[PDB]
Order: sequence, then C-alpha cells, then structure tokens
Amino acid sequence: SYVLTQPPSVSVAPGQTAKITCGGNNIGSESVHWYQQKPGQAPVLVVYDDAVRPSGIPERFSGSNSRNTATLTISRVEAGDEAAYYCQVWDSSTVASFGGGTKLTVLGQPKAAPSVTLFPPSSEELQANKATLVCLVSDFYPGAVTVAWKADGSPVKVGVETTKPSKQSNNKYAASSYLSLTPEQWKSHRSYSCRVTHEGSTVEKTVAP
Amino acid sequence: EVQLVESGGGLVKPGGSLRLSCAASGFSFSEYRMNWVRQAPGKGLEWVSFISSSGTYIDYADSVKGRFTISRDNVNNSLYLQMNNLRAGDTAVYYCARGMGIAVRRFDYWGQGTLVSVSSASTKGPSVFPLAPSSKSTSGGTAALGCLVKDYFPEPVTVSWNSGALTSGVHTFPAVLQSSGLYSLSSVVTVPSSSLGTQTYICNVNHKPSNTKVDKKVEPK
Amino acid sequence: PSDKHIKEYLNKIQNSLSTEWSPCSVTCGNGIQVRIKPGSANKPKDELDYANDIEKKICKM
Repeated sequence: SYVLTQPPSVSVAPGQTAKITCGGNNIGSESVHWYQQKPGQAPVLVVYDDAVRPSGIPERFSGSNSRNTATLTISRVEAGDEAAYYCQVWDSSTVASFGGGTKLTVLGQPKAAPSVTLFPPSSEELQANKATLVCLVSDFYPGAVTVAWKADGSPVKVGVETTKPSKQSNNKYAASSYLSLTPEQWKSHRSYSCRVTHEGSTVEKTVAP
Repeated sequence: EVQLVESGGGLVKPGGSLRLSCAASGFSFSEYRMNWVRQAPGKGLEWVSFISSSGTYIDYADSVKGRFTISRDNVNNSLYLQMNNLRAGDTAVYYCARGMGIAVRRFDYWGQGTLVSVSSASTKGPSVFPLAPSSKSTSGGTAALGCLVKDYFPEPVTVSWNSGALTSGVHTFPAVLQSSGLYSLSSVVTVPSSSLGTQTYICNVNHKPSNTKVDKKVEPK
Repeated sequence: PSDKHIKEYLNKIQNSLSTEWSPCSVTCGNGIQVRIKPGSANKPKDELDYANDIEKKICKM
C-alpha cells in the first residue's frame, strides 16, 4: 500500500489561488486522484488520473504530479470551496490508499492563535478512583489544530479523546481534549502538558500534581 | 441519473454484527466494480473493501480483514457488507463508492453514507466535577473556573451558571464523543480574580434524559 | 512510453478498449497502441490485469 501525506490545513483569501500538496517518494510514477468533501456531504471526485476532470467540475480545479509531490491547484478560490480534500491512489498491484486530508480555509478574518487552558484532575474525581485532564482550546482561526499530550517528557496517545474544531459565536473555533488517567499515573509523573499546534506555531500549557 | 443509497447503519454492541446495504440505480450495476469506504468522525477516508463486476475478485483492508465480508446482488442491483465482531474503531460513516479504472483505479460516484456506531452505551447521567481556578492566576485580574460534565448519554446537556445570572465570560464547549459511546463536556466562565472568596460560583447541569439535575459549587482549592 | 502513460491512456478510452488495436496515444511523437489479448475478450473490463490481459505495441509518429 502506497502512503500519501498531505498538509493538515491550507488557508488563502477569496479570489487567490490555493495549492494542496500530496507528497510521497516518487509519487510522480503513480496516478493520483482528488476528492472534495464538504461538511456533512459525500466526497466528490474533482480530478482523476493526475489532471483530468470529470464532467461538470469547473476549470478552476487543476491537478499535477511531478516527482515527490502531487498538487491540486484551486484558482480564484470561492468560499464554497471550503472543504476537505483527499488525494488517493490505487494501482491494481496493491490496494487503495488515501491521504490524511487537507482542510482548505477561505479566509474571512485575520489568523488567530489559540488560547489554551488546562485543568488538572479534581480532588473529587480522584475520589472516585479516576483522573481526567481537561485541555480547552479557544479563539483560533483557521479551524485546524493538532493536540498532543506529554507526560514528564514523553508522548501519551492512550486515553486521549479530542473533539472536532467547532465555530463559536465570534466566528473563531474551539476544541477540547481530554486525557483519562488512573490516580496512580497522575501522581506518578512530575509534569503533564497539553501541546496545541496551529499554523506552524505551538502553545503549550503544563500542570503538575 | 446515478445514485447510491446506503442502509443499515445504527448502534451495535462491541463484538456484535451488522449488515449494510447499498442500492444502486441509473447505471448497469452488473458491470462495475463497487467499493466500501468509511470515515470515522473527524478523521480521514479509509478504503475498506472492493468487489469486482462479477465477484471473482475481492479484497479487504487489513483493518477489517477476517471480520467483514462484501457481497453483491447483480439481479437486484445491490451491494452488501456483513460486519462481524465489531469494535469501537469500526464506528464511522460508511459509503458505497463506484469503482472506475483498470490499472489505476478511482471512486467516481459516492452515496451520502450510513452511520455505524459501536458502543456499550445506554442512558446515563453525568458525573459533574468542579474545575477550580489555578492558583497562579488567583492573584491577578482574571481567573478561569469551570465544570467537567463527564460520561453521559444521550445528548443533550444544559449548562448555566448561578441560574442564568452569570452569562458574561461563559464558554460551554461542544461535547466529545468518546470511544465508549458516552459524552463528556466542560463549561468554563472567566471571572475577576478579586471576586474569588466573596462571590459563589455554581454550574447548573441538567441532563433531562436521566431526570438528573446537578448544581455543583466550584471553589478555589 | 512509460507504464504510467499506458495505464492512464487505458482509462482514457475505457469505453472504446476492444480486441482490436486502439488509436495511437500520440499525434506528435511516440506512444502505444493497446488491445485485449484474444484470450481475454470475454473478461469484464474492470477485472482486466494490465500485464497478462493487455497486448501493448509502440506506435511511431
């Protein structure tokens, strides 16, 4: 199975041209396809075999595949193009394979870094032989963040459950992340950190027992 | 004039089984490769299985190998996916996709999808825990207290503060849908650090599905 | 004439692909003509293996 890797987020202003990359070593030798998935609806094939378009798709959508990078270019971007875009390959010698998806965002506001707050387990939740760290992310734009947890200094990926980013009343985005611990693992370590990455930059909050 | 309508999505216990359908119209079903593609909430697309025009060739993603079995009825123009011993990671929106291409293949037409949700989840009231303000911001101009509303089912929950009298700095967050099938959420209000110790702060959690109301006092520890 | 170009061209003429030779891929240069090997002429077109069921021959232009 061929692995494809796309950037998580991609932002641009209305009328400008956005490029969504799909990387892989010697991906130029493979035939890539592209899909648009607007929130709630089914994917729509916008481009197949690298650069050919199905009927009805506007000329604004264009695909190229050179060396280690396939690219779906979107020209004169409209707000309606705000969606998720997945590259995909399936050579008959292997099985199908999708990229991770790229969230296009057409910018109607200035980019905003996220505000983070991290709450440690409550003495009343330790009471019930449980422990939940609450990391709340708010007031960011575009709506695309990565959340990572780090006990002492190592990463933790079990017990983590994170939300979709959801628009707020101010038109910025919010998200929450919960890490479930046992009361032993809580007092085990000297530190626990919520690291939130957004548009290349990171905000990290720490709590200690 | 081409449509793909999936059916069979619902709730199932871990280790149970389900069977999805895809009813195809507007194209000679019997001479097209069909596929199933699923998408967990907030995550990316994942190919699951494909069956060729006749059914001679069949493959599965390693994820579902051994437990899922794809089948098609070319007389009624229908596709099926029998899913056994379902786990939590199987929770996702399942699509049936028409395949096109010989040596390098694509998915040209997609249905709207059917939701499969595998959960050991039943109506359950929340455990409401206080999120006391951090002692580092207790000295300043502003602090953030809150409430954690954990493990409840189904939606919704209503959260207020001091019985509707405190709305200014309130931020109630959208809930997370855990692997277990239950919900959790938090509600934070921002207050002046001076009013800690003089003003009382109570979050008013009400989960009507369980006739459960909780008003939890939140104090600085 | 790369294996990539032969595979993409097959999808281009999928409805036309037949037992007889196809139009040459190219109008300026060199390409390939493709056909379904007589032995595989009653095989569905989505089930065709690119190597063992497709006869390929270069066309000079």
